[PDB]
Amino acid sequence: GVLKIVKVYLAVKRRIQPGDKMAGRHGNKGVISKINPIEDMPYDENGTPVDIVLNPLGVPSRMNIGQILETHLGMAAKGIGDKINAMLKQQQEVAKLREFIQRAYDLGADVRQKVDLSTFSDEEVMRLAENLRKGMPIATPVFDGAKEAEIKELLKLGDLPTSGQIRLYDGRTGEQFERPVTVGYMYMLKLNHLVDDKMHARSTGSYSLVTQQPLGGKAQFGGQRFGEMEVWALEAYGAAYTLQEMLTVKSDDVNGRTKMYKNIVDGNHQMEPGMPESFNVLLKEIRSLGINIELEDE
Amino acid sequence: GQNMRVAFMPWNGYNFEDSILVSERVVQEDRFTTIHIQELACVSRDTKL
Amino acid sequence: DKIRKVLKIAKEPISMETPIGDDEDSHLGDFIEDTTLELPLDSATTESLRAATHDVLAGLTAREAKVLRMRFGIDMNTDYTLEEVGKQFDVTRERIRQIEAKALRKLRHPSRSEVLRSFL
Amino acid sequence: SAAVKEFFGSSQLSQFMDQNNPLSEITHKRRISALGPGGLTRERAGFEVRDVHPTHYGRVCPIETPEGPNIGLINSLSVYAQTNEYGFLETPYRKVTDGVVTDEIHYLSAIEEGNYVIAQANSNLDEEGHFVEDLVTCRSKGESSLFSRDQVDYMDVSTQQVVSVGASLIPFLEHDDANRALMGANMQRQAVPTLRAD
Amino acid sequence: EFDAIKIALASPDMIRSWSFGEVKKPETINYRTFKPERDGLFCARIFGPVKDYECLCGKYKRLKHRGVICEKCGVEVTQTKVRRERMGHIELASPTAHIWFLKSLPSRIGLLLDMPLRDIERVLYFESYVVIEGGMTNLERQQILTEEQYLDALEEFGDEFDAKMGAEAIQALLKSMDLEQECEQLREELNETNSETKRKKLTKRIKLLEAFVQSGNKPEWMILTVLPVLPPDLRPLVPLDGGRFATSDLNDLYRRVINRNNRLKRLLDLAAPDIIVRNEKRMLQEAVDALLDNGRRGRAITGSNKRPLKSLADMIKGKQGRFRQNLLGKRVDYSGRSVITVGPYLRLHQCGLPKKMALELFKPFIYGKLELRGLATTIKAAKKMVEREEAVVWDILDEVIREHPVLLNRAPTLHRLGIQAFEPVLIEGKAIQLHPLVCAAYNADFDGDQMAVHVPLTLEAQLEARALMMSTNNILSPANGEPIIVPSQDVVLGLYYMTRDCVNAKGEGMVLTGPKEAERLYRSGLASLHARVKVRITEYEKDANGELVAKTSLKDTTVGRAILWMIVPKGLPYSIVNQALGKKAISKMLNTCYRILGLKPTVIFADQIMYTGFAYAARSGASVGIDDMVIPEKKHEIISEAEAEVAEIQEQFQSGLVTAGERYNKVIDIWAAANDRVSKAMMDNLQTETVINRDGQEEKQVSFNSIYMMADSGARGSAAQIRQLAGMRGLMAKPDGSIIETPITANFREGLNVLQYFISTHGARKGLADTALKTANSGYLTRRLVDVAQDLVVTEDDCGTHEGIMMTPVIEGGDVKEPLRDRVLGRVTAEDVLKPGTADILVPRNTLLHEQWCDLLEENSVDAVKVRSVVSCDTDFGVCAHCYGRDLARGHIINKGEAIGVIAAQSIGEPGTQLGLPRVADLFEARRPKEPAILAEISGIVSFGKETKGKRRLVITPVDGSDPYEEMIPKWRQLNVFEGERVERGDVISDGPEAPHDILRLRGVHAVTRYIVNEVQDVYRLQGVKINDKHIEVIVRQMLRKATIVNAGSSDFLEGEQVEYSRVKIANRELEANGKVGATYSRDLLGITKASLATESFISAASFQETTRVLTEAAVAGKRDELRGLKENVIVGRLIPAGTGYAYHQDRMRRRAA
Amino acid sequence: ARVTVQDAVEKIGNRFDLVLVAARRARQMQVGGKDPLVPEENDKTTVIALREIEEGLINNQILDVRERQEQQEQEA
DNA sequence: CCTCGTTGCGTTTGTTTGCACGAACCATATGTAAGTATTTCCTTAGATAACAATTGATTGA
DNA sequence: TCAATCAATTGTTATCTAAGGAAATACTTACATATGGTTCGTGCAAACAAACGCAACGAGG
Ligand SMILES: [Mg+2]
Ligand SMILES: [Zn+2]
Ligand SMILES: [Zn+2]
Repeated sequence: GVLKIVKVYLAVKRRIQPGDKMAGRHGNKGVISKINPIEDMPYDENGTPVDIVLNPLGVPSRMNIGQILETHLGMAAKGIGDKINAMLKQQQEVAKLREFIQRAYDLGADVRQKVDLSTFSDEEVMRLAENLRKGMPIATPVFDGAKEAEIKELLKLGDLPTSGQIRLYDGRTGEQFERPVTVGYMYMLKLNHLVDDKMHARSTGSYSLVTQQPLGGKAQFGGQRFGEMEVWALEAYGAAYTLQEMLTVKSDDVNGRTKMYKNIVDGNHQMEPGMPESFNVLLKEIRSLGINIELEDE
Repeated sequence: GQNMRVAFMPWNGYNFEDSILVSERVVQEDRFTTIHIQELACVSRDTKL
Repeated sequence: DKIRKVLKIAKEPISMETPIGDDEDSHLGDFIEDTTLELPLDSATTESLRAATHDVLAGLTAREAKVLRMRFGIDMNTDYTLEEVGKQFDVTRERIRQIEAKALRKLRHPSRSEVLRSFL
Repeated sequence: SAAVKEFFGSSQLSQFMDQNNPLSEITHKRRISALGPGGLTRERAGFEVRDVHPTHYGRVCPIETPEGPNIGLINSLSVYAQTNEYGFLETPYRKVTDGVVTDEIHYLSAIEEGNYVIAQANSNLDEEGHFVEDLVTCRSKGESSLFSRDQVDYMDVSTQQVVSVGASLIPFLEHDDANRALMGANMQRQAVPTLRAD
Repeated sequence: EFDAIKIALASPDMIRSWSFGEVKKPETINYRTFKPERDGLFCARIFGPVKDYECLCGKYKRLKHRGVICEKCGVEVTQTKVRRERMGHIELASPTAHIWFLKSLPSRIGLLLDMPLRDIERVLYFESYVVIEGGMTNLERQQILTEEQYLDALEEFGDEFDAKMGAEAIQALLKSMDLEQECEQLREELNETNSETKRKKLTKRIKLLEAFVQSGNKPEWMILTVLPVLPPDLRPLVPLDGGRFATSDLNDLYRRVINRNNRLKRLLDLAAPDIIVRNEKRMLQEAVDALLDNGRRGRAITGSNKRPLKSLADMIKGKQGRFRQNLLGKRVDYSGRSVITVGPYLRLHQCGLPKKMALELFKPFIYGKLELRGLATTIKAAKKMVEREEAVVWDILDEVIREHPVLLNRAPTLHRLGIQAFEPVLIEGKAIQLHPLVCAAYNADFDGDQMAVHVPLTLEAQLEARALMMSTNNILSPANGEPIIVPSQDVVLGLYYMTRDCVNAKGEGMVLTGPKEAERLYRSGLASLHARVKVRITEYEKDANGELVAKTSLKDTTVGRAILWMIVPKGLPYSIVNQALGKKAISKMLNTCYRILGLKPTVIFADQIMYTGFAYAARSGASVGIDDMVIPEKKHEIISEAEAEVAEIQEQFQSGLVTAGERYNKVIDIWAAANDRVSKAMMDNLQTETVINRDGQEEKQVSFNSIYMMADSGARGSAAQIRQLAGMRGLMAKPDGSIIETPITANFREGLNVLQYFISTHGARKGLADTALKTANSGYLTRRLVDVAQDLVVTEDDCGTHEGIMMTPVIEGGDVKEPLRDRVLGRVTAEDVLKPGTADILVPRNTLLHEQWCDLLEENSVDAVKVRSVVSCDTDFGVCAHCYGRDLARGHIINKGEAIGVIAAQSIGEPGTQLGLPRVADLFEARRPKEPAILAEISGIVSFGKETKGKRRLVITPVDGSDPYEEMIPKWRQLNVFEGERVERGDVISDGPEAPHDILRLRGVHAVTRYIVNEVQDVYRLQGVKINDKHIEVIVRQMLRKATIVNAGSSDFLEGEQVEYSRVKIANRELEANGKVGATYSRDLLGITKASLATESFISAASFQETTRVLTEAAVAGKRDELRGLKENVIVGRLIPAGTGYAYHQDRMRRRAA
Repeated sequence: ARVTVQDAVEKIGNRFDLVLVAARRARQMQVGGKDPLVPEENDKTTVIALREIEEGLINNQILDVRERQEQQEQEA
């Protein structure tokens, strides 16, 4: 039967916004709430703002300390890169870059990894340094990771404090935050829970076939299920007109909802509730068994 | 993902329960931007009319 | 062409209680809308169009307005024919035709049907 | 043709491939499920089948599993786990002679694992195969204890072998509560590729 | 319009009266031109037209011809909506039993005829004959033959013999019986018989016969000779895209019935052999059963796929049936949903609504404003503007929502506060912003949660949202009276940080002129936020009414507390800010503000507290680093010492002194001791170790460690988590229960090795699975509780009863578990409360004990106070406001109309996930314990009789009264009392848990309610939850809703009839007008499931639990459901009789009783 | 402007009759049959009705008295 | 006031629509098979608890 | 020496709330005849459609 199919491929670009879910690798979820101007962010003595601000109250209750460790080491890693970055902005030498990078790969404790820069040609060392100017990647195996003392030593190799905390200033006021704060680099992920795909609204639309009620969610432009527990909440309040309109004119009364739409159009916020169609369906279904169910005092 | 310079501090309730406060530089650098190709088909059939 | 018709012949209808991949509470009948329903905007537009036709036909001479209300079934029974309108106006059929043409021309005037063309 | 297509297209154990990630793809491909035609049902599985077992060690990940209606029923294969000819999961171990940890790898199945005492991957060696400590921590039958250097038959091939691929991408996992590590693995299965991979 | 709903059996004449024609063919659609077929399941002549006012054939396509029936096709011309109302019928060629009335268990057909269901099924499936008044000579009426016996008696008897087969025989039996004579004979049997099993059988049979003969029902109607057919639009055959069709299973079941009925008609036309006709009748019976229920017949018939067809009964019952999926809850227009962000700038009464969401949700309002303000000539033009989002559409949208509240709802609505109304503020985004102070009420976090927004449309709905549901009206819990908008974590941290004092702080000692001077000093950097300074401060006290006397004094405080003092309202003491201000302090301060000043100052104070706490937590720079988790230096020593003890005890076990289990227990004990020592050392090292000096040698002050300050202020974390971070994380128990003898010694600051992490996952997954499988049964309990108490409303102002309950402090083991203040706060005294010395009337009889009276009672040390309770109220159909009390959501007495049963159910149920819970389920189900207590049935002297295998017969003899009551007590039950003693009523004879039934029967209603409340409150208190006893007493009153007539006397009741207690109360009230009463009852106690299922309304009882049983009972009995309930009115879409509709309902009664 | 209804609830009580009387009065204003009794502050008729209740200018007794007198004067 | 341009009405000529009517071409419904031929499968898994009814054994009279 | 009362077995009913995911596919009677409905082109009268001619009217001169 189908005569001809045309498929069009669209390419969207979703940037970022409040409502998008971010996450680290340590079970630390989070929804973006505000996107801040660069001059409102906390900044350190060098005037470099922090990209993200995370609540510290999230960490203690849920014992995911790895993130904190990941932050410290993260800072340390970036620190090494920063140093390399400087040594690349001024054309220092091959020897100095080779020496610093080699020193950065040794780092104390007896690690099974050996990197000898002597076999790296000058051209290769420069390529390595250029790949390390954004930061020094670090491997921390699952249960054989980096000990805290090694993290402090790497923090010392760069000129960062070994406490893992620096003093930050308020961009709004320029005043120094008391009680130095923990800043570092954390691997944040953008999860596939974009608020673009989750926001949904509806005034009126298509209605279900047997029961004259709205349809499912956001693919049929359907409404929100005001289930039984929501009805209980309305009952516990005194909200009887809210409840009645919710289950008669907003859902099921076929004649009621058109009258309500018209009445709202001319600014008469009153309803003629009527009998929901689903109760009529139930009456016809019980009567379709050999049971006579009728309304008294017609 | 992306490795981001994060600070751990309260900052005015904008990260209250698990909310996250993000700088505008993060948006400017388009480092959490994604591409979302999608199909849309128009099928012409043989109807009775 | 008969081959295509025989192949098009509808297969067994799908049960409306068919679970969707989730298989929990999504059934096929949950995705099917009532196609023979009047959207509230359409019904309100119909009411407003009735009112607009009333308020526009009001601004017509008595016999022209009556002729136009008769020729179309405007708030009355089945539409009348020109011969019937003559049977009621006791005038020639072509006279009623000319009258209705002139009435439609007058209704075509700007500042007299801008809302009516907004109804298009 | 109908039977084959019914299996490959419309069956519980054949599903749309999670493709929003390399890790999501790889962790879907090596996914174990107790459901489907011939297994349990999420509605009436029972807690005992969902629970972690001491035989899961090195064969089925303890944390990479979905939290929700089917938890402990969608386990994921560990990094080094294999399958017998008969279909039972086996995990590698390095053979231990009198006191030397040899580099020959034997894949032990669950029922064979009990009959030997297996040293931990977090055990030391004095540059020649001998354990530094005379008492080493092992697990013989479900439980673990201390055993003499000249008592162990096997040692863990690596300290990564208890986790799945996704769980083994979490730095400082040992510092994270098991609930939050479960959450972290599940979440990093859902990361969207950004414009430039850093 | 309609007052009640009547349900009864359906006669063939009635089913034909509903019908608009006979469905004669199984055809549906013509497969080429898909119009309906002439006499099929989709028929235009029978069921109506398929297009509006358009005749099927095509000779009539105008509204003008409405009201005529065509001639070329005979199709009426009308609306298509009539397709949803017109029913057909099928004339069965063989009677078929209704499956519900044959397979009800008990079978109504079987019980009515006194025939076992086995025999009836044997006759129905043409396996055996049944005599039908077949002569009173050799074979009795109810006797059943077989093929052998029937053939034997055939030649032996030609006439005066009637033995038929199948459902026609059952119908003949049901029609030949006369109900009155059978009832008379069974009454004679009942009155001249002594056996409880046969007595009960006779009572059940009589009740069926009487409820049948009283109603218009005729037994033969239980055999279906005419089958109704559902309207086609309720079993649609619609087209799917691509030439496919979606059809309902009812079409297939109906087609099977029609096919088999037509084949039976054909066979009877051909005079086919009895075997073929019998097989066809069996098939027709099976088809009708499948259509009605598709169960109760061994095997359900499946469709084209291998899935059973959904039957007529399956579309009403269950979690997915009409009642629960479409009548009690619904999908709703004018609704949206989105992710929630925080938006900490908001005031408590407003929420951030996305502009696009608001534009879609308020579309009709925008169209109306566009038309009214002249910006659009017609509605279509306004739609085009709103689609184009022209600049003025946003101005109209701002005008529309200026004071239009919207309801925000989070997915699991565990209690009332799960839906709250807010004023929308339009935000340029896509995520709803939620005030931080309502998250606790919503149980909402900002890690990906979503919320649904609903628009109230009518003026009444808008005013209800403003005056009932507004977030500003809901600041106290409705379960307890405690505030529910308390600041949670960041606010608590900020206030705690700003209020606590240092020892040597910049600006210490200087004297200030007021809070403004303190703020200027701090903000200018000259003084530290918490520097011990003196400051002139002006408190306001409201000793008497209205007047706020001012008291100025030099307080010794900090700079931070002085700064915070500007937030506080007037009539509050300064001492509230002269502490460290943890989470508990802030909640108590908000409660004090509410109880002194009122609601508006409290809302303003809460907003200001949130703003200040956020600001100062930001300024604090509180962070978390690895150094902030300090490990005790003694941890290594402690673990070494514990390991040495373990080795020593292991050797002792190896010495043959102690069994392995005892050694394991000793190891567990020593490891627990070591864990406690490590935790204590950690807390000492982390709480107050910070040492500094103030112009001197040194001092000591509480630590400013960030983790410690988070735990101590109550912001996040607890000693358990802190010890898991720094000290060892204790011993792990494998999900079986055994504690792993080797405990995890590593904390999380240091890593866990692989073995320890495996052990930890053992319990992590157990917890996750348990919480995933817990909320299901808690939700089921809440559903049962709501269903039992849905029809309870505060209907009166004062019943006038004097009976109450004595509230005393709960003491167990010499300590108070809950004082009297928290038990008697907000309850009306039942009887005058005197001082212990009887000196004078301390508090009048019917005063509502607010916190002032409670303070007086505390001062004068009154141990027991008799207060009114819902369970002892005298109101019929409801309870007065003076027996309920305080309406814990507000401070004032409960209003008239409040649905207190729903509130009680939700308050009891929403904490059920914190729970254990099965104990509460057992208590509310009133389950009898497995090995109960043998209590003393009567008072008297106890003695023993026969003691043989028929276990010991114990006899208790009153002083004067008769003693025929003897108990058959087992010997393996240890008697508490000796053989030759005397026992009081309701005493304990054996030992065991006391069944609630026996407590009610022997001790009383107050005894059973006290038992239930105390036990369930013990569960909740153990788990840390706080619930008022009003709610548990409401549930208990609903459990005590029935009574059995021990002696009818001169009342119109039977003996064993379990009547509704209110009916018998009104009867005993009325019969006091006469002299004769003779009406005495025993109160029953049913579980919530049993009490709610046995209720007057058949709709409310069919709506939640088994629907087939309830509907069949209500059909055979002919029940008439006057709505008079929340569920009943919710189903029929009317104003519930609870809240703002209560008045309306009362008015209806005003017009009905005339 | 409107944040809380505690003075209107005080003046009428029962927290439910306030809703009904305010709805009656707000509908009176909304339909072109009545005018506000308090200075309109850009409020909606619901808030205007609540503000009239707080002032004491509107009660269920005042409303029915005014309805009755309007009926009586309709005779003219 | 007379006279000339605009409109009401009927007339003549010309065109599309609504019914009814064969005609023919395919769609449907129905009938007729004469080596013999003779009782069906197939499906499905690891719940759990509670409550009555029914059926069967034990015991009081 | 029968039957009222325990006791084990059978059958019925119950198990949180929302949002996403789209469903699939074995399982073949044929040739002839009567009839009848549907599609299609036609004719006839009815119903519109164009364009004038005449007379009355009412504004202009
Ligand atoms: Mg969450
Ligand atoms: Zn017709
Ligand atoms: Zn009372």
